[PDB]
Amino acid sequence: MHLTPEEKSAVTALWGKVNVDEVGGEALGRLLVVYPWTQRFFESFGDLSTPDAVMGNPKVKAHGKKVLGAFSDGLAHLDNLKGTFATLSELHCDKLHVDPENFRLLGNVLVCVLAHHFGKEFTPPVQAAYQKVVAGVANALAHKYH
Amino acid sequence: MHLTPEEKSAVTALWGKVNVDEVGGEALGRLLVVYPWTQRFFESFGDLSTPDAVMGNPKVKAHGKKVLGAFSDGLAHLDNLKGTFATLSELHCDKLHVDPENFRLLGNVLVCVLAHHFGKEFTPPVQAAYQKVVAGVANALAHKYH
Amino acid sequence: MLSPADKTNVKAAWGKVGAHAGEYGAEAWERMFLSFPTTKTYFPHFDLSHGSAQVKGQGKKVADALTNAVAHVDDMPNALSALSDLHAHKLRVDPVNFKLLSHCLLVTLAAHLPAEFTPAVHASLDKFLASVSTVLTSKYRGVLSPADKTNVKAAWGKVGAHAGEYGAEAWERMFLSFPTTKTYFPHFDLSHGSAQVKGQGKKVADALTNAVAHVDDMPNALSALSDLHAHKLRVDPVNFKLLSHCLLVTLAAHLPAEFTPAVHASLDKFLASVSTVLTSKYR
Ligand code: HEM
Ligand code: HEM
Ligand code: HEM
Ligand code: HEM
Repeated sequence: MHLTPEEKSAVTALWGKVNVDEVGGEALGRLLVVYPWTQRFFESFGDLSTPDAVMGNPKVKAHGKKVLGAFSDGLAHLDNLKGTFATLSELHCDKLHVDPENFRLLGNVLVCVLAHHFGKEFTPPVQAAYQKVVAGVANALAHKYH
Repeated sequence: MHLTPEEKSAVTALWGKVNVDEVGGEALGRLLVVYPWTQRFFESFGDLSTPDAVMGNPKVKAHGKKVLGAFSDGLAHLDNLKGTFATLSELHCDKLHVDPENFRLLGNVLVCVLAHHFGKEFTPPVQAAYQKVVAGVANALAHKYH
Repeated sequence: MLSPADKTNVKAAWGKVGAHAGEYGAEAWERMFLSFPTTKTYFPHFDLSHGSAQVKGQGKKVADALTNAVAHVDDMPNALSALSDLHAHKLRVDPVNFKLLSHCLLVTLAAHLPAEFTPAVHASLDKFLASVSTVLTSKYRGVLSPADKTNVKAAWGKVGAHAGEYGAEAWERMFLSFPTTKTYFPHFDLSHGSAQVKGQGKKVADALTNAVAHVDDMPNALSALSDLHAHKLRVDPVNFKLLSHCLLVTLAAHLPAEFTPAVHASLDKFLASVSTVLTSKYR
């Protein structure tokens, strides 16, 4: 994946301040609230009836942490996203049966959560760098689908 | 652009039976009829007031042949679509101001036209190969946008 | 919107399909699974090999539903009400996939109906299948509930006089993040702080303020803007989802307290309704 020096600096600088646990649970929870059809993969997570229940659901919180932790490791290898996420790509296609469009929805929700958390610091140029990054990761996670 | 040897052959075999001028005028005209917002670039072509007038427009037909001629040339370079179409990409972004979504709509319309033209010879696997190619061409034309 | 000419063309084409509806329906599914393999993620429980009973049965079910749609084209939401519930609450297929099947149904009819598949009938069929898809996905989230309307008016009230300011930021965010949207503004200075972007943002924010105030009668309140986008500006509808996301990011960055998960959901629904109205007269 390629970025300008300006972009890569902005992404890594902000990420150093992200608490992956708190942001991960927020992002997954908002995904399930805002786009409720995504709930179809988490039927075992408990009741997902209302935003109140979703956001405080302990399994949602934990899964969120796992997902963004893996996301975080991806940011260490921005120049080789496809090779970094290959195994997880296969897992998501062959074992979990997840439509890759969901990766794009989560990417956009994640950008919303970063804006919500960091406010004015999440400037238009910083957003633009994260938009490239979340699309690069979604494309890497979809790469081994067949 | 990665197709298997068999995908490439099936694409090239059918294309040899295409009348580029007739099919090009058909694909551009159905584009303007089915998705009329695409008429925005062609206000100087004359009467587009009805489907018959669009399909019989000699400017539309001539543009259609120009466009599918370029497409035709790219099929000879399926392993280097990005390089092949780079300057055309820059032109469509910097000078023509064409939203690359139009490239995708045109690719889908072209697949319909080929199906109409070749009937049962346009089999599911042959469509599959053409779907990859029209997406590859669209991505290559959108590559230099900034 | 489907005109009676549109309805006439679909009835003619589908009538010609006739008893082949099932076979063609099966063929359309087979074509989609091959051309768009991500759609197979919704069928892990199927044998997807060519000619399989499951695929043929899916084809037939889909064909009969389309036949019912054709036969009640003036009452589509009520005709397909059970199927809309089932896709919304059980199957939970991502709406992007409906476009892909629609495309493959159009390719199938084209290959089988050389005489009937004229440019106007093609156009009418494309509209018909998009209408069906809209009706099948309309209960995923649904209309704006009273809770939704309350949330939107609460958040937009808090925006208040900053409406213009945030509008401009939304556009700035969009041009930077999604460079293809710049193609609709070749006549603007798009640099940061540009008065042209500022004026665009305030106009759009003013329109949104109007829609919020007319949240129960948006199509009339937005009517002239719907006309303008459809017949003059002619912006591809994909672009409205991009601005909507950038508006959401802008609100999130300025409303730490107000931007709860529930308010986020209501705002996203609101902007999608606005986008639907604005593209309603394109065809
Ligand atoms: C940036 C995007 C994503 C990344 C990096 C990611 C990563 C992961 C990881 C690391 C696991 C753990 C598997 C294990 O422990 O063996 C996992 C599992 C899973 N993921 Fe993804 N994921 C992403 C997006 C998504 C999305 C958007 C969905 C669905 C809407 C999804 C659904 C699942 C499911 C259902 C599981 C299994 C949980 C269980 O055991 O019940 N993932 N993911
Ligand atoms: C497979 C996709 C396409 C290819 C290969 C293609 C190719 C070309 C070529 C070769 C030219 C001539 C440039 C020159 O004069 O040097 C051209 C021009 C142009 N194209 Fe594209 N094009 C494609 C799609 C589109 C679409 C979908 C639209 C708009 C709906 C579009 C709009 C235009 C316009 C407005 C011109 C200029 C016409 C003129 O000045 O006479 N193109 N294109
Ligand atoms: C015009 C679009 C569509 C129509 C009219 C339609 C209609 C139907 C109908 C009538 C059924 C069978 C209900 C029953 O068993 O009584 C069904 C089931 C189903 N649909 Fe849809 N469908 C459409 C699009 C899609 C798309 C695009 C997908 C996924 C890519 C999809 C996935 C499914 C699944 C997974 C089932 C259940 C299959 C089974 O387990 O038997 N649908 N659909
Ligand atoms: C929530 C969605 C939108 C709303 C409410 C909206 C509304 C408006 C309004 C109020 C105007 C000015 C009309 C006048 O001058 O009386 C306008 C103009 C315009 N819109 Fe939209 N718009 C939306 C989305 C978009 C999108 C996504 C694009 C393209 C990326 C777009 C492109 C344009 C263009 C090109 C103009 C004309 C600019 C000029 O020449 O001054 N609009 N819009």
